[PDB]
Amino acid sequence: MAPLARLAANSARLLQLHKTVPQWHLTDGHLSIKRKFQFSDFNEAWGFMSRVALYADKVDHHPNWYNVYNTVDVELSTHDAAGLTEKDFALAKFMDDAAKNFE
Amino acid sequence: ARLAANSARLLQLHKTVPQWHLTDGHLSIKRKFQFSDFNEAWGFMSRVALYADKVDHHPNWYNVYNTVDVELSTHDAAGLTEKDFALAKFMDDAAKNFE
Amino acid sequence: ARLAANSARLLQLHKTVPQWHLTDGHLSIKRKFQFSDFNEAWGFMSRVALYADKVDHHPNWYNVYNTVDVELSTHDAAGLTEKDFALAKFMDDAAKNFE
Amino acid sequence: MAPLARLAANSARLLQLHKTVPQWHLTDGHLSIKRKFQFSDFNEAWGFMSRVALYADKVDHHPNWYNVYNTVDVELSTHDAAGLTEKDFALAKFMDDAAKNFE
Ligand code: NA
Ligand code: NA
Repeated sequence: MAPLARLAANSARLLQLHKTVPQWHLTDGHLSIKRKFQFSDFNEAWGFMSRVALYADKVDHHPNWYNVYNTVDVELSTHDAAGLTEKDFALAKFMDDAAKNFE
Repeated sequence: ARLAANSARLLQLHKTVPQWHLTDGHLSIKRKFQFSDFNEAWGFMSRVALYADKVDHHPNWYNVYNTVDVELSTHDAAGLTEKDFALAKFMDDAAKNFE
Repeated sequence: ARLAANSARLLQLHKTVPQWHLTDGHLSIKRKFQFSDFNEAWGFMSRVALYADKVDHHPNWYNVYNTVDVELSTHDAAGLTEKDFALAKFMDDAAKNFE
Repeated sequence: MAPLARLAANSARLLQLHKTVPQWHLTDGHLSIKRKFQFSDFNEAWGFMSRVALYADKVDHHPNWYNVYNTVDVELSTHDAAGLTEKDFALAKFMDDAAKNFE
């Protein structure tokens, strides 16, 4: 009984958004997106995470992320939709753009 | 040095961080921290990040909004060392500011 | 709206953040925060940074190791607004965790 | 009665170090170095500061820095030397490298 509508698996809109974040992987049923970010060291990873934290609390949409030294393993979904929404893709895009500074 | 499962030093160190739990084989210690919101959780993580890079010993941590699920072990030791317990203690002290 | 010097609303808001001082012309409010070390100071600043970008209202702050010298004013108002006092209050509450 | 030796003004070594951080300005008497960093917004500035904070506490050498939204105005010196030391230039270099990710 999720109160929000999720993007349907394979919907034209979901695919349109996924095109903007091509390094992310759609999970089974298209209920989330995943990306594992890799950096040189923790100092870089933390600089990346710090920007994402500011964005996440601004838009009130937070990553499920696992950091181990120089890697940040991320899964995004909207709990209140039981699946993906526009907000997940917007967060993924911000994260992609923040990570680009390190490549 | 790697701390052997149930070793005197391991058991002694564990008493200093009693809210942590030993995992199978005593290969790591775990604690899940809970805060009021992400803002608090991030303030906590920020202090830990500074400490971690200072001592060059890093947590395996999973953050979801107001929770931080932490597992500590020494990567090149294939188990626990003094550094894990020192990190746990710092984390405990950092979290106490939010109680 | 810009709060006029000595205005009823300004004086009322100032009572909520009594450790801050009004500057000349009541153009800004100031407080210098002191912590035990940089690690604490940074934990404090980190929470404030999240809040600042959330509400889109930012401190003028000077950090030297364990001290954070802060002046708040609303850049496009040429004086103080409600947002400055709201930011001051958040900062006060964040600092209290280190007392 | 500073317990540490400072780099003398115009010393060959001071100049050798300054060459590595050319966007920094030597102040009067060569007692400090200054640089004002500019970013697109606070989110970027914070990502920059976050990396520098980690470095600073690792080496126990901290910037005197003033942040206003997207700008970070920095002055570096070693109090215990009453002037510049190798540590100031090392910090400046780290900061330069962290800022380069945003240009
Ligand atoms: Na979520
Ligand atoms: Na200094």
